[PDB]
Amino acid sequence: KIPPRWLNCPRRGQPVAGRFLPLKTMLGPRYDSQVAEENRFHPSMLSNYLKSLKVKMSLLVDLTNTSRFYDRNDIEKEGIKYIKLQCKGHGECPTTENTETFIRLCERFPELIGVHCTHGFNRTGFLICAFLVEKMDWSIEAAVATFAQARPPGIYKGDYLKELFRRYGDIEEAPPPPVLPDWCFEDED
Ligand SMILES: [Mg+2]
Repeated sequence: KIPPRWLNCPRRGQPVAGRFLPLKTMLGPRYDSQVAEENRFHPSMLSNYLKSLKVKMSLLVDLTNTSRFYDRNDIEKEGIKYIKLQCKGHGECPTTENTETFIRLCERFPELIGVHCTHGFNRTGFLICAFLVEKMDWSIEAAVATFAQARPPGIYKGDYLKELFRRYGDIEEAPPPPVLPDWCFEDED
């Protein structure tokens, strides 16, 4: 079954720090019977969009911990490096080891780096913000606020925002999660 709350979720955010492109997961043709034409997001749609702008993606980081959504060969056949980066499960935010893995990988790679989880907000924003602070010397306040504007409403799990502030700023200054837009729950019933 297609993931819940995916049909209404924007396919991509604006690029962050001129380097990262936040995305929801693509869904290959295997799901076309569950997804109307106007809502599809096959891997070909992403590479065709980049080609239309004469932009290359150097690497696509998949944070979903699954191979059921789409075929990684649809990305690699276009010359984009593909990495499946396993993140801590059980709803927990990425560990320090996961953030180090992410940083080690992205620092080797102008071209964009695509980053996606299932929906493109929490694991995706967490790792992008961690990279911006540890490698690009941004403040965590700036990283979180920029991700929220680029991919609204940004990270929305309160524990993720608190853990970023614990690692990189003052935990007492962590913002509460944003109020969510009405599209988030259109499919609940
Ligand atoms: Mg195919």
